[PDB]
Amino acid sequence: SMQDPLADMLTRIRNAQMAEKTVVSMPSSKLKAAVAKVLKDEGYIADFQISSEVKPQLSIELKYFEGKPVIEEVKRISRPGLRQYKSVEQLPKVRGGLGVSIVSTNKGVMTDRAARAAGVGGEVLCTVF
Amino acid sequence: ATINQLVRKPRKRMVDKSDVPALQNCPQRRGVCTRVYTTTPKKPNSALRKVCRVRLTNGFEVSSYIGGEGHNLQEHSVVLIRGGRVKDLPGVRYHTVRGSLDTSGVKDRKQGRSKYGAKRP
RNA sequence: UAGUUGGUGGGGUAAAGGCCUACCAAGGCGACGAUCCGUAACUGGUCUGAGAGGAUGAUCAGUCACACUGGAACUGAGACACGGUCCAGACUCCUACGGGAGGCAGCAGUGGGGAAUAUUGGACAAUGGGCGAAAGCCUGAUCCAGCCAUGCCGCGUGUGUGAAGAAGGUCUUCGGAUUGUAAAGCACUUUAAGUUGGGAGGAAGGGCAGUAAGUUAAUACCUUGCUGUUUUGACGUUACCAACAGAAUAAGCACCGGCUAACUUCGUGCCAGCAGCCGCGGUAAUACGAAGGGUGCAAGCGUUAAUCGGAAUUACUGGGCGUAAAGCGCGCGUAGGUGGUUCAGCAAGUUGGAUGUGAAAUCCCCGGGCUCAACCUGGGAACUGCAUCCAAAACUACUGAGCUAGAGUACGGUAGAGGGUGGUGGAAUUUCCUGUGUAGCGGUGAAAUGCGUAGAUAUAGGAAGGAACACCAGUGGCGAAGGCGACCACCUGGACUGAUACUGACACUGAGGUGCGAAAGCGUGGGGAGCAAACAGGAUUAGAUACCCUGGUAGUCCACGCCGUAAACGAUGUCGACUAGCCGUUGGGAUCCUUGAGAUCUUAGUGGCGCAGCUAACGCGAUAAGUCGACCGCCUGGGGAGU
RNA sequence: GGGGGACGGUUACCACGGAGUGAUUCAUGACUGGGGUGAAGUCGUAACAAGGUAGCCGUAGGGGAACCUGCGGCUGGAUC
Repeated sequence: SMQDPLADMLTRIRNAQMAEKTVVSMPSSKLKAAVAKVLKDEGYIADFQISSEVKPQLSIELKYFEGKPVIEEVKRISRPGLRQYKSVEQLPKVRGGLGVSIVSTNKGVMTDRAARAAGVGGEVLCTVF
Repeated sequence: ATINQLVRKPRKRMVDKSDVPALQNCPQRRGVCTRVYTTTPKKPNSALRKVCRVRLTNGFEVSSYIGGEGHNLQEHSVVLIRGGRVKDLPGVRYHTVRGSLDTSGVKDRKQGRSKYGAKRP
């Protein structure tokens, strides 16, 4: 009985970049398949595939610019039981604008740089460096 | 502790109390004296400290301390006590202002005269 | 909690209502904390803080509540009325003894309390109120003075030159060093304070006269423009300006061992004394008392009292629980918290916007006035809020439909000290009976108490009775935990493993509440082999209640009921998901050449090492203390005290 | 004269005061139970090394006092 799916996608990513894996495969959803699209366009993974029929999977390939990986830390903000909501003024900035922060707004899941341009607040998900 | 416990029982900040329990929220206090002992300090010192016991206008019967180098304090004479915790003696929690009402300060003193109440030559 | 909670009928009040009454009905509130106890006027704001917050409600402003104590109404637009009325009480005073009088929580003032808080001022000129509008009259609210280093801000207490580096002081290796250009000496300067002269602004009006407009039937009156003339200031010796005197009129306070800026001599010798903590003082003290010197601040400096910081030391932002304090003894489960996956709807959360509001002051920003500043003041932002509308639809909620990965059922199949109720064994111990046999047995560092010819120990035969269950037996099993080992029947719970169909999220955790709880102990009844607290004797011993020795009762055993704690231990809450390896072992399927002392792989347990990683360290390391989620319990210095 | 009004009378409501029985809170009390401290003193030597009988936790019984013994549990147990 797992209570939160999206803090389990991020846990497998953080663990596989210490076993120095390349491909990671977890079950999918219509939210996890949209978060990995955002991490690809910002650029942290190689690609992703939704390839099955009745238990649809998510196969993510990871990057290594060095022996050190490209993602160095990631934490879940709106843990189920806290539900962090932010307007555009109080919306956070990670590392002076060098990390990414993923905010579920009225116009779809987009990063903090995009919704602040459109002026739409919403709900934070994570703070990836 | 999780958030859903602190909603049910919030964090209650613990409180202190005054190290000077008598003279309730006031800087000085007068009292008449009863006895002038001369007690001995604790172990690592060796001396003979001079201690008077005062009955205030609150009705409390607390011991006090007398500084300086020589006191004219015969019994049934009013004083004016103030706080101050002497580490050496046990049970002593109050000093005594010199030169205020009856204690009349010290004599032949030329360093720090506003303490102990001495004039200017 | 019984006008208590509703209903009905009637009253009552400016006005809805148990506001009140008569019957009807038996409701209402409460663990989201009612009721009761203890304290306290709330708010805009002030004080700290980077912020989140934390304390606190002096002066200024809004609201409430009282006017010696307890009642009560009248009058009236509006009081259940601070200088009104009636009553009762307490307390002062008057009296011809019959009776009366009074209420500073208005401004001053006295007494008292206390560490502690001001003059029995000046006026109506200003702004305002009340009455009359006809001027005027009242005003201890206002506007002004007096007192108090009670606070913030500003200015003085002279400036330059001057080394014989003077006396004088202190220290010294006796050479000097230092106080020090500091003085003295010389040349200038005069703000403030003192003295003299001058001198605004706060003044708008009112009176009187004249004139022009509109009122009218009558520019008679009156109202209004305007003109002319006359009169007004408590402050007040006003701010401000000019002149005169002359360097004259004017500096303390704490500290100097470390935190902590700044040091050496002289007294004193565990004395006196010092202290915010560390701690100094027993004869050389950079800590006590002095003297020079020096550092901090200044018209102030120090101590005490009291809040917030530092304190991530109640941790929302921002901590912890293997051994430092801290995981309930273990389950099941109500309220509550959280929710796998596809569509569709909806718009309660959420985001964006608009309007109404959030008193003025205060804080902040840009300006403007007082010679500057404090102070005064114009414009903006802000006041994080709450409410009403409009739109968006990702996520959560709600609603409608599905899907099978969680979870559960049906079917084969194994393994087990998992329970309960009876039954039956064999070895050994003891008591008893009987034969043979005859001097010690037993015990201990060594002995003694004890047991023995009244025939013991030994030895053989027999009987009775009680409890425990060698070997197998193992880091081995099972159980939620405590616990569970003879064999068989009898009922009876759950786990594993395989195949296959079905239900289609039916799940997780759990304050309160419900259960099962080693051993010792307690109650009534059984039963009495050994063992054995209490106890008795011997020995050891300065002494020995103790260890050691010989005895020995409750108890241990069974049935029924109780108690509820343990180092109740993995000193580690339950549940779910990912993360290098290697060697063992229980049970179960696989695949596999087949003879295997087979092989490899996969789940469910149970052990030994180990890389990343974490950790104060020790050490854990797919059975985490690693990386992350959901809910619960608990910790806040040591004693006092789990009292 | 009626009407109406006043004053008296009387009932309702109500303050003071008086009665009984309770709670709760301070103030104090002959004698008693512990605790903390101190520096002198007497009795012992329980614990820390296998502390000289391995310690501790629960429970019962006993004893000048630390403590001793019984039953069960524990390693936070050292020698091999």
